[PDB]
Amino acid sequence: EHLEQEKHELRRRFENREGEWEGRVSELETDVKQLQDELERQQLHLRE
Amino acid sequence: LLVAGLKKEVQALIAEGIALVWESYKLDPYVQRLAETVFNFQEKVDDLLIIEEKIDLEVRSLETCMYDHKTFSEILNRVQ
Repeated sequence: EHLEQEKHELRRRFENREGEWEGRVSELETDVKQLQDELERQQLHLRE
Repeated sequence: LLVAGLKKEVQALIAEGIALVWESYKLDPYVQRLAETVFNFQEKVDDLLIIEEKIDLEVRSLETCMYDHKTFSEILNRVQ
């Protein structure tokens, strides 16, 4: 029973940190996308 | 009395769950276990209510049925 409880808590912390990793990856990709948009805008301003 | 055996089984599984906790993953087999046992307890209880009312009607008929052996014996055949 103690092994079973430990296994369940490991699955739980596993999934929680996995969701955290997905959120971090999505936020960094959002930063990359926004900053690329700003680079496009600045190049357009350069040509203007 | 007839459902006495079946009802205790639910109390046993209830007694089992009273020790379990959400931290164990034994909750989910237990959830499966309790539903099956409670499901059986509902069905068999429903069966007896149908049967027991029939027996209640049949024994009631003995009060008002005709006083001949065949009329009685036919009623005692249904209850048997």
